[PDB]
Amino acid sequence: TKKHLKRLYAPKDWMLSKLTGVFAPRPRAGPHKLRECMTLMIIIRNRLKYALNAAEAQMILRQGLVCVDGKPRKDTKYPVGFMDVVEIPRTGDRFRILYDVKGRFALVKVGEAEGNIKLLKVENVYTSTGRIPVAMTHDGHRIRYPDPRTHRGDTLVYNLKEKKVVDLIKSSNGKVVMVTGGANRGRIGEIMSIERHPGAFDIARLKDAAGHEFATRASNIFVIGKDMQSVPVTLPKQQGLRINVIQEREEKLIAAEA
Amino acid sequence: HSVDLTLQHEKAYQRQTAVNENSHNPNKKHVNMSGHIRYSKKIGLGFKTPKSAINGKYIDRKCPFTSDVSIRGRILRGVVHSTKMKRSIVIRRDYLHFIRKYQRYQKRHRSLTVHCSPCFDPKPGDEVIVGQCRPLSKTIRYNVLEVV
Amino acid sequence: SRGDDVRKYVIRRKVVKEGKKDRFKAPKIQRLITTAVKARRAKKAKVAIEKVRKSAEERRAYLHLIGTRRRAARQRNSARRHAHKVAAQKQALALFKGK
Amino acid sequence: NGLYVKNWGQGSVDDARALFGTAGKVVGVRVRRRRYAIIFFENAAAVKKAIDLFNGKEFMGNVLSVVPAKTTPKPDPHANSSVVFVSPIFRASTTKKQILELFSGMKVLRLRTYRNNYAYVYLDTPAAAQRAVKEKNGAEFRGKQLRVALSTRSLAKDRARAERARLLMAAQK
Amino acid sequence: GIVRSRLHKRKITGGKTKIHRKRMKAELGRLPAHTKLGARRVSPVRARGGNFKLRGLRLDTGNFAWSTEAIAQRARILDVVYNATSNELVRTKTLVKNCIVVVDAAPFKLWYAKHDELKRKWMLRRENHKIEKAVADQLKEGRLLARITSRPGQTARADGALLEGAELQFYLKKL
RNA sequence: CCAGAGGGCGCCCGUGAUUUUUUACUGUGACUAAAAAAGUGUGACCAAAGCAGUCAUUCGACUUGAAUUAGAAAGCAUGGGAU
RNA sequence: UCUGCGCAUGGCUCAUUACAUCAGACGUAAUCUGCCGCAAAAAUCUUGCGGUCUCCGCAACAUUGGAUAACUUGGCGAAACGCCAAGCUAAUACAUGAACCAACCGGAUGUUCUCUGUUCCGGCGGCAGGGCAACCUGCUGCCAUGGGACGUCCAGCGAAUGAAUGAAAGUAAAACCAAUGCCUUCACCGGCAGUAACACUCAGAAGUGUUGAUUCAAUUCAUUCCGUGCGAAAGCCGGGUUUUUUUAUCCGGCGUCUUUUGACGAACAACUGCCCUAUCAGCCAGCGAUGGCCGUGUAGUGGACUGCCAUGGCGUUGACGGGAGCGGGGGA
Repeated sequence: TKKHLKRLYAPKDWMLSKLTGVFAPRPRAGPHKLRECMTLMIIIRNRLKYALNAAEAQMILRQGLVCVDGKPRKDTKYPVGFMDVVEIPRTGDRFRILYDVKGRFALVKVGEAEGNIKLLKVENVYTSTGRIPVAMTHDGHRIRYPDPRTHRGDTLVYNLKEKKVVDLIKSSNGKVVMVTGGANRGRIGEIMSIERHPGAFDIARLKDAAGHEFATRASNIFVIGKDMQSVPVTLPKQQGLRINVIQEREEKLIAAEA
Repeated sequence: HSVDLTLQHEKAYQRQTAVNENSHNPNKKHVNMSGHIRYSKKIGLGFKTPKSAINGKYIDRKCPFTSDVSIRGRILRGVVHSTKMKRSIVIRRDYLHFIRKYQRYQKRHRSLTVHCSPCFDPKPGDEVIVGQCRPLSKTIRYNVLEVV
Repeated sequence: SRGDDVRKYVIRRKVVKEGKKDRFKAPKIQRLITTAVKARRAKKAKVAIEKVRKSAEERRAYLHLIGTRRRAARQRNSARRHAHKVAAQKQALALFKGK
Repeated sequence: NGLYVKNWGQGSVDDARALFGTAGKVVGVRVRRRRYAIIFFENAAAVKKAIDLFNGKEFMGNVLSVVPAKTTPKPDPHANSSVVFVSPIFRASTTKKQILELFSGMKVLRLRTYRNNYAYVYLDTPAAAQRAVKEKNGAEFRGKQLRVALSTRSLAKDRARAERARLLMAAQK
Repeated sequence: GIVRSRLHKRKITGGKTKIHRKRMKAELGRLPAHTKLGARRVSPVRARGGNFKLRGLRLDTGNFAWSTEAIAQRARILDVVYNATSNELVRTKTLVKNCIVVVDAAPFKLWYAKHDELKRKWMLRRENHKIEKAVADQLKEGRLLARITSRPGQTARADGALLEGAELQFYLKKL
């Protein structure tokens, strides 16, 4: 049992300093893990800057003014992972968090339609009392599951005010993917060949726009859509392309003139 | 039926947990070419069962081929050193080591005490391939899959 | 007995403070069922049953779906079968009684 | 297949809805000679959805009808002979011809199956009167409370069916 | 302080390990339950999940099952006869899993009657069936040999099975 | 809703080696917390430091920035055929 | 002051400690897991009125029950984060307990009656004569494919034990009787064109779980569960109404019992690696040392432990013993 987290045992992706206290908030058990997530008070304070310090944060949160997934959240700390939607009425802002190139969390801004749309992977599929089929994901169960039954590793489309499930998408060649984990995340690609190694980690081989193809595992893959015109959701300014270190550097120089 | 005297030697009666031997008018088929009823189990990881195990006579609750022992993790090789004991064989391994300062190699052995189903009977100096398991004895943590 | 209200019939007590006028202390009543209480309680078990029935509704729709798929399957693999068989047959025997 | 609205429209509202539904977001309404339209969205899921949904349809006073693609088929259940069938009536043990008796002749019929408790009988066109008694009930007759009803299927076709069956058989053997 | 570890034991090399730690509640034994014949007594304890278990003491009553008839019915354990762990356990009339004991027989005898309209069923069920002669002699006489297949120190009940040809002959020949 | 007939591909299983073959080695990828180390950017008045901050005469713009690398032995995938 | 939650975290220190710890890489199908996330839940003869025979008739939104602190009264003790008798009263404490409303699906059955046996050769018998009830004889009823109605007992979640399920994937055309379906006929006449399943009510209301692998998930049947499991807290607060403040009027926010599985954790196992010493060469079984069999114990795996049986295990590629020492990221 551990109730304390510290600044040097916390991820780099939150971008907290070495200095300025020796403690960081430990998010609770929730829809997502401790080693990837962004906790509430970290978002509000250190990003959107509607809080300057700890007291400020809870003086927002505890009044029910912040809502991930349509449910108001009183708690100071509570994790928010990949592919969630944060809606704070008072401003008129809406976020859909995501990863972006350089492996680091990013924030999109979305309108009406996509403030009710989400996506969910499938981790496992199992059977419960009365022969009722069940799925399990990151965030939550939810029950049965047609849209038409099928299989693990596939990706659904979930609506949050009520279920209207548009279809789903599967893991098959020529489709499109965004990545998590593995120091390869914040990219986007196609799906070429998937190697299967029994009893052992399963290795995928991918591609992306204008070549520079690559590879990862298969539990770091999260499907997005059939094609890159077929996407249900919006994406950052970068389209999941890494470009070379030298290219980047050079460009930053040339444009700095102002 | 009447009872063996070469599969029985113990104070208690030797039987398989899995399946109903009391059987009777047999409801089938579950059974092995064709013969009295028997339990046999197809483990994966790209290994294929012995012919022998399926059609066997023997009663073992530690082999993965007729019991609920599961083979899961690490997968190893080695050769045989000594056939002693009852169902418990002894593996030797050999492999090298590298010291950065000298930039030269060195030889070392380990050894392991593994389980051998009565289905196999491998001789000293034969190769073998084995599998990871839950503790079946104080030392014993592996079980044979496949002989060479 | 019953129908007779005990809000009326509470004990009162009284306390002095010199030149600050008195106050009558008397107790709140607990384990008390009003109008509000009864309504609230009853309401719960209406919620309860409803939820159950929703489950059953879902289940029906699921089952129905599966069976419709299986139905389509049957039909499709009839068409295929029937066509193959009786077209090849048509050729065969018709031409041996036209011979 | 593209589905078929019927029992609307005439019509100014006809024309209006016709060019409103074209050409997206889905759908478009291809207006037709009389009171009906073709409604084009087609796909195997499309034919199922299109039934129970009623956007892209208007009425001017009319009651809507959603009909399969061709204008053919509904007249066959409606009319032209009857022919009638009766359900409570055992295979198992209670005999057939109680059936025939009940309707006072005009023959041909069978019981079906080992499943369950209908029989089927042709009393031709005049069965319109017979069923209008027994549908409005109709009780026991070594059976149970019942219902009778119709649609045409065969006759006429059953006789020509078994004819063309026997023909095939003789050739075959 | 009863412990379950390899710490107090020797190495495979005949050496001896040195500790640097006390002992935990993670490792934990508790003293054996010895479950005899007599009126039901129970001695509930609590485990490491907050889940009780029921240490049984003295059980005279049972539940026993045919294989092949696919039933189970009650009975009363009468005497203990054979145990293969020790002869100690026999003499004390204690009960452990895979112990061989004696039962009332009555409910089985009863039920096998039934193996109006009923009169047809008693033909159809009795057809395609025989009962062992081994089993027969026993069942008649009013006592049977049965085997407890439950662990009756951690559930506080005894349940069992019943012995047909193979198993049965292996036991009888001891006696 | 161009049929019959062989072809060809994608999944799944079963049967077949007169004995099927493998590692060290090396190429390219997988996997692997910070602090520290290496390193890109930035006039904290230089500096040791720190991840900041710079413009705009306005109720904000940078769709701000916080790159990148290394990490014995062992483990994992896939190429090479000399020693 | 009662109640609920937390104090097992954080802080501080390196004494013990070399198949020990620890780092890299793996495993738990061998396991437990409060708070938190998401999701479920159709069991139970209760209450009021009237009479009384114990048991009934008549109604329906459950007017539940018994205690104990603070406080007061007497106090005791040298002291004591020591204590006693009596009198008072609470609950989201503790203890009870909810019909109809409220469904789907299956079992076992009645000497229930009515479609019926179209149905005899055998069976079950029921009676008398000889009756020793062995049987022979004569007499007699019912049954020998079945289905409809009516009645009775059982059925939930979770847990134990025993059966069954938990797909298959290695030859090709006819006749035989027992059925039985469909054609077909006045016909229960004699042949195979059509043909998911199947006795109505439901003409598709699961013929189809995941994994490299399961004695797993889940399903069906038979027996069981007694405190050591299962309430709608018999709970709390708002807001709009209503007109009497003061409605069974509607709406919302909290809180809690039980079940299921994620990650916050815990426990267990070990593929590879690490100072000095041979003036440390044999070390391990009476008192478990290596393995085997049935058990016991534990959350679970195991010589973890009992009983019984074998004679193994390790080592000059440094065992065993001793000396120095918390391990790693890292610093000079």
